[PDB]
Amino acid sequence: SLKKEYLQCQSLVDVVRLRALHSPNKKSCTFLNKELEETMTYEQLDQHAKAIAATLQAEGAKPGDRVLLLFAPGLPLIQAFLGCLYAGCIAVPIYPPAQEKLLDKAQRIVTNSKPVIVLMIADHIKKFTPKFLKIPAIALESIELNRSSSWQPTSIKSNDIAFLQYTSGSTMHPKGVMVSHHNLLDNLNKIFTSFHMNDETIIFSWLPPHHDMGLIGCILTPIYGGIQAIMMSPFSFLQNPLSWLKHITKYKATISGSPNFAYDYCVKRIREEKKEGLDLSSWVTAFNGAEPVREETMEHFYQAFKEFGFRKEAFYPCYGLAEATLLVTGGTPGSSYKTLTLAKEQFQDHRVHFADDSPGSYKLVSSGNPIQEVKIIDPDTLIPCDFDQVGEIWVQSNSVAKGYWNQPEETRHAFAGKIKDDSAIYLRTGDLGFLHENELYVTGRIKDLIIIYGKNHYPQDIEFSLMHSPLHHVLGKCAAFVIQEEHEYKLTVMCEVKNRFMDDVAQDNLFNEIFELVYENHQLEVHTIVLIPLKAMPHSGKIRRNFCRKHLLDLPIVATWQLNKI
Ligand SMILES: CCCCCCCCCCCC(=O)OP(=O)(O)OC[C@H]1O[C@@H](n2cnc3c(N)ncnc32)[C@H](O)[C@@H]1O
Repeated sequence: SLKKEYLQCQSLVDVVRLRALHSPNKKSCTFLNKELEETMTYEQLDQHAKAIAATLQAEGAKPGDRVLLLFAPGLPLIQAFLGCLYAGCIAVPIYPPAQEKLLDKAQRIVTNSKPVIVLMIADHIKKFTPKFLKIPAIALESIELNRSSSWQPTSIKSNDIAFLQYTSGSTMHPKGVMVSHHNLLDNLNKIFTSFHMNDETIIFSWLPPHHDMGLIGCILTPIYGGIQAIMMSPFSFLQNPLSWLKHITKYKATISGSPNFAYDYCVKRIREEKKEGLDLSSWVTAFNGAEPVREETMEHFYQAFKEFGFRKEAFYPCYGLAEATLLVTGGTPGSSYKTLTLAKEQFQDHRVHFADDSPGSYKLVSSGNPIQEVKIIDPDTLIPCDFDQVGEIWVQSNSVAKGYWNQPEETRHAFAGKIKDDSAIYLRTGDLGFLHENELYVTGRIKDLIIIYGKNHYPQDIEFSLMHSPLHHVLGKCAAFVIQEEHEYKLTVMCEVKNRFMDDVAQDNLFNEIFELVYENHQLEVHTIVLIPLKAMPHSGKIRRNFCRKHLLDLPIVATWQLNKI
């Protein structure tokens, strides 16, 4: 548990200063690049932060100013994040754009947040420019540690905004969640406590470090709690899922996790023979959150790795979202997570229709107990639902964020939930679910998810990615779309292939390359890939798309790949 002197700090900045004073040589973060290891102690993080803050100050940045960070995974960008905080500037972490000229998302973020400076690694100054989208750019490599002594401390307030975190999927009109210093520490504390962390905790992570779980859970929480973080890049996991498990083994990581898909992805790609040497016994919490959590995924993963020390006990479903900083519900670590079986037909008043383990039934996994206050509320009447009745998940706590940057009206729709009639104020999540036995079961979204993929232009942009990647040389036309399938949504990609007789080796190689490309460009996961003969698609990307959708439902297929199927 955190010592009192750390609990008493009013910002993450003061926490880091204090750990740098009291345990300067304690190792904090380790970043892995292939076989290479780079490490950073509290003393080093603190010194780099000061040097970085000093530079921002010398360049004319004032408290409250936004500073953009091209978040290449690594220690430098972590240093940059703290450096912003040390200067009282609002950090704005973004995924560095996958392709040099595909900058639209970054541009929208730049226009929204209006940063005065952007920080990035030397390799990116090259790729991207000095100015980046009209914003003056500074290479992190150029900030000399000598500058540290010139840092002038600011007077940070609890309610001051520490950083913006842009939601995962509002790409056409990005929402920058405003996370205050008080928000951040409240959620870090709930994470450290709820996950039963201690002095010996070791967190391993490959997750995108610029937002939600990969930032708040896997970097800021360890730094806050005085425990080790060990990390590699998402690209590394995507290219070789096995590395996740090899690193947990070598480092004896105790806590690591991911969205649900990643457990399936290990099952799908890791062959029996390659598992030799794995020892997952140290892994006591394997958290599963950020998307719908599936029993089948976890059962599959458990049987694929139980012979290598993985315990089903370790699986930890959890629920949260950026507007609530991060963690909202979660269970007790080491406990078996619960499931419920629902009948095929549900009730129109959204009450829950349970079934015996009937023949059209389906299972929902619990995302745990409310860590933040959770109320299930009717999104139309604003009247509380009964238990075992689906309504909107409303959240209330000190972790609830301050709004969406520079968006008063959009903020009004999400952050000003009032129950009829009476008094508290709630975040409205957009999410549907029900409480049962004080466990939250998330059931879906208010917004039709097909209609939301369509709004962010995902299928269209994914088709473009495929056509503009080197994968094009072996394909014909392609189509991406979301199909709703027995209580699940699946992102489906289908491609004409030049060689209808490529072997099983080529098939698998191609499936893997397509999954990796779509994650690289969109950090989205394809659930189903369909291969078909050249010319099989009609000579509109729209009528082209709807043909693929309609005839998959009722054609010539060369091969099908399904992420969650063994
Ligand atoms: C130390 C480890 C700590 C890490 C702690 C982990 C706990 C929090 C992880 C989630 C953070 C989040 O995904 O952020 P975002 O705003 O980008 O999207 C949020 C949205 O995604 C969905 N969603 C999240 N969970 C879900 C779940 N269980 N079931 C089904 N849907 C889930 C919702 O639709 C939701 O509104």
